[PDB]
Amino acid sequence: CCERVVINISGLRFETQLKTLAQFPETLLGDPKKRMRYFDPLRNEYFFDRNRPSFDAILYYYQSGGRLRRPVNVPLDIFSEEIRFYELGEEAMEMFREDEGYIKEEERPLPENEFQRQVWLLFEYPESSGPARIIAIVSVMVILISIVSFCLETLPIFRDENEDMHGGGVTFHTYSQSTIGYQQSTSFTDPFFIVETLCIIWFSFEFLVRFFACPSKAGFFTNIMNIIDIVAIIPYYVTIFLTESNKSVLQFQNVRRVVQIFRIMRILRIFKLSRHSKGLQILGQTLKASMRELGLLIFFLFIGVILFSSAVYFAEADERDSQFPSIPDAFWWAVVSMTTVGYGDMVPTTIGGKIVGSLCAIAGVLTIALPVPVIVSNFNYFYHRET
Amino acid sequence: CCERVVINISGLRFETQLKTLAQFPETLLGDPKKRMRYFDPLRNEYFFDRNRPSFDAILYYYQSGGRLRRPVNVPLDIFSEEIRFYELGEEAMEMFREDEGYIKEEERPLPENEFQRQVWLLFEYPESSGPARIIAIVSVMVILISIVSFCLETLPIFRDENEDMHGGGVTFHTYSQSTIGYQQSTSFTDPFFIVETLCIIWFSFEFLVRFFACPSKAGFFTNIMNIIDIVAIIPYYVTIFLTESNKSVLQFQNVRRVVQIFRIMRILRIFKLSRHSKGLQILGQTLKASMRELGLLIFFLFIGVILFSSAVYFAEADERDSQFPSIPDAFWWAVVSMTTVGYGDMVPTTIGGKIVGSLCAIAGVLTIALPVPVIVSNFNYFYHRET
Repeated sequence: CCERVVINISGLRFETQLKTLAQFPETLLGDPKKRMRYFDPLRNEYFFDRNRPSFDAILYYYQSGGRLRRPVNVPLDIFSEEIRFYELGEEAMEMFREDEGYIKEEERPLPENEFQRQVWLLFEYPESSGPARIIAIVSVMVILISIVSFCLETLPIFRDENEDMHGGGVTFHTYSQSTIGYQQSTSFTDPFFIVETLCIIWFSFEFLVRFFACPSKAGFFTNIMNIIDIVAIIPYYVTIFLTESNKSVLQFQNVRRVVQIFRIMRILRIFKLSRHSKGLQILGQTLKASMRELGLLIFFLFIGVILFSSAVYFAEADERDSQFPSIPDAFWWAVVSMTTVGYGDMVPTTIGGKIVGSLCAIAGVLTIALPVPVIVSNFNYFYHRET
Repeated sequence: CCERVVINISGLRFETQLKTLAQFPETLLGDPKKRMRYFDPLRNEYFFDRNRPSFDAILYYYQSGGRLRRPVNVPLDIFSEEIRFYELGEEAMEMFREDEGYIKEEERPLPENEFQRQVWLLFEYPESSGPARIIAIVSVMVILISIVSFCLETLPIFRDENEDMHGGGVTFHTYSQSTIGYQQSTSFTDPFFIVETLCIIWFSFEFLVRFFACPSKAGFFTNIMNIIDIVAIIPYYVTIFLTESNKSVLQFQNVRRVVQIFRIMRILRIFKLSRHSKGLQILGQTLKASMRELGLLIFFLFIGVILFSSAVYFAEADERDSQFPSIPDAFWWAVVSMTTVGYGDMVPTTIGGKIVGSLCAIAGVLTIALPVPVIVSNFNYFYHRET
């Protein structure tokens, strides 16, 4: 109880009470059978020829009762080899790394089929083999092929080479060539409509095979990089069900631009690269670690837009020739001028509207730049977090 | 082994076993004949009246077995004079500076001719003499003279004062005055064609003399600042061989704009200043230390371009009067608006196309600024790395 224990770490003395070290009986300093081999009987002390600045954090682990932390001048490779010597446990080591942030609990469980397991690693880890890389090399090239095929449909070398090459009317079958961007047929004479179709065969045979061989079946749809897989393949099928099921009149009066919405939503197939790029996931995590502080930006900009769109609207009010007809006209202008893009479509003209307009140039710097280095410090942190 | 050795560094006492210090027998603490003169027999210790915080890193060099590192509070001038006292070797000093980054292995071997050596330093080091500066003073001025001569060819005080001063047709001899920018002749009445020719005589007599006096002959073309030398002088010769060898008809149908490509590639003669500016090489190294992290920028922008070019194309779709004819038209617009240059050539007009268009102004800040301070921290690091 009152017995004081002198621990000598390479010439540095650390006297402690015996009931402090005996608080933790399974460590090297808590078990008397373990620390028996370090006792110097001529000096009545425990001599450890070990690192010197590491032990003040090891000593205060016992005094505070379990609160250890790394000293500022002791690196992570030196100090982690001291926790393993002093035997502070597998339990107080995990509390140490989480404070540190060296928290990598990734353990890929296989599907357990032993070929359902074996084929799973062929489609989850490119690093297992040469051909494991090849699928990743394929599927990265796959997405690009769809994109160029998607973008070229819009080109007026080819959308002017449509079924309505002159553009006079609108047919129910020409709705696909003008608002779905390809001509669906069992003959499939549309070349892009083939090339569009080819990639979807790859994506499902990625996905469905990845669905049947997943270990976790229920939490499959909480993983975000599986959601993008699903949203990719759908407007393909929405294209076909409009063609296959519908043999009727007056469908455009129900939903026609709703179809044109879907022709956009194809565009988020580009996010499928997230499974392959390490760097794109770091953006995916930086935003995941900034969803409140990003909201500082938008809300500070929403303040900035309204305050100056109005204030320029009334200094540009008394014109018959004003470039600013309303205030939600001037929401376009403010974001052209707080973000300092600056177009020239509409610019203030009056003497007051310039004085208002010039404050808004400064204030957009003072609105973007407040929560930007909040973000970029996270991104820099999440980038090198692999090291 | 069991024996303990007390080392006293200006009143601070470090105790270590004798078999720890005897692990490294050629140092001052490992050789008993060297440390004999520091022994205090009345206290049974080795007394060193030396720096106090330096020795904890010197002591842990012996305990860890060769892992030394500088303490955070001990400067580089103080701590490097302690490694020389404690005699940790020429071998563990080099491992120290590389961790430190004080790695300057530059040793210019001469060409060994003793005048082939001596003239080599006249064209590799401006600091050997006054005239050694003068060649650098000349050649820096040389490059500028070529550039002004290159730019003034394009001027419509002079390209409108061409052989086709009215511009009616195209001759085989007037192709040089209109697509090579000078009139080649043995008379050489074109003044620029002289001035162009004059600089190339300097560049080769730089380069070829630098080629014959190089010590390293095989690795001459791995050094990047020799490649720029080569690519400079070539379209000069491509000009002449087109004039000298060709006496025939119908050569423009084979390659004519390929000649016009070459008239550009003259422009990278400006990189020849890299041999002279210290600062331009720091750019050359910062990019050399960022070729993956720069690829974070382009790939994050390539994502940003495609996503918003499409999303504005469909919100600006249902106009007959739309400024956005296709999506690869709108790649031009996105980079005008993610980089916040902002031109006015084409701007969205619809209510949806502005709401799409205004997100892309914010998101270009959130795409450039993520890997920019990655780069600029390197450039700041490589700038002061000379100190």
